[PDB]
Amino acid sequence: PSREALAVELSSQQEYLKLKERYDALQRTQRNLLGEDLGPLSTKELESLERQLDSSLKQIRALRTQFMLDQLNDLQSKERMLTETNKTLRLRL
Amino acid sequence: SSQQEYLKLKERYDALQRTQRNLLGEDLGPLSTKELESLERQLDSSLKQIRALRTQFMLDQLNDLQSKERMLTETNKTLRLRL
Amino acid sequence: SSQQEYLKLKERYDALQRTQRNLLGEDLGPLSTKELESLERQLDSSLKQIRALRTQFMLDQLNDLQSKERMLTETNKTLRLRL
Amino acid sequence: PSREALAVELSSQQEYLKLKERYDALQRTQRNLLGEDLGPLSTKELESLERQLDSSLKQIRALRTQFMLDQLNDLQSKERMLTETNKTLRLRL
Repeated sequence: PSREALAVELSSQQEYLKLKERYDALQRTQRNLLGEDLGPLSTKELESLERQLDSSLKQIRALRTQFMLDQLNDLQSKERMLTETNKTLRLRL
Repeated sequence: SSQQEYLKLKERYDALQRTQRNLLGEDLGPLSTKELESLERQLDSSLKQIRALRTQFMLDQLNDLQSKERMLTETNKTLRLRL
Repeated sequence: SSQQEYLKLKERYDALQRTQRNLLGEDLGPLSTKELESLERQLDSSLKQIRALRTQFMLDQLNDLQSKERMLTETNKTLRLRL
Repeated sequence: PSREALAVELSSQQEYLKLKERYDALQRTQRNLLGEDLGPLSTKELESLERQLDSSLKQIRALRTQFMLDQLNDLQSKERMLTETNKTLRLRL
């Protein structure tokens, strides 16, 4: 190979080890949410995680409920438009 | 294949950051009912494991202190009866 | 044995009213950790049944409206192509 | 039997049917908490029950946690008293 070619290849290995460290740290935080590898956490950290996860669970349930209600309102609107569109049977006369 | 190996990792990092924002209750709009329901099941399972750990930690501490109490009481009784 | 049959029922009513106050979060002081934990398991099970019912009710309503939409769209297409 | 004896016996049957109705109504409310026989309930009643039960579940978890913490503080206090009581080995000298 070449010297300048080694420096460019090893430079990529440097930014990969910067990204792998960022990925590993993200995967650590992700194991905690999901309730895994909880041992290293202090009872204060463990309490903070619980409050975060439950606030998050309350948000998502409220969102799934609102999303279902919005879908129901959208279908009733479509029904009213399809019925009043059907009533144009008045053309077929 | 060192250059493309970074893109593969960046794609994995980006996707993990997306899933991470979802748990935590952020960037929820693009998600379907099915997806939000799956998040709810995981968070509920996640909360039961945290709570089971907090409970077990308290029970372990309580068993340790009761054991110390049982050892101290029986030692004091010998001190007392031997006067 | 009609007079004592009332006391047996009153005792059953009193005990049920006690359990009823516990769920609802009232008169909790006399209760042990075991007892409070049992209440938590029942309330958590109770909430999942209510939520499963609210979800099923919404899904049934949504399936009914989508079915009406499918019937209306196919009827309008025949109206349109027959002009 | 006797007429006055019938009136007293049937009077007890009257107050029993007043108590049975009170018991049945309590058992109905109790089946709803416990998540059973939910069908007759309107979506508004069903939502109110959910809010009641979850507020109740949040109270009881906070209470079980505080009760465990109070037990831990009580045992540490007992330990300090039993240790300082043990140190009176100073008598056995």
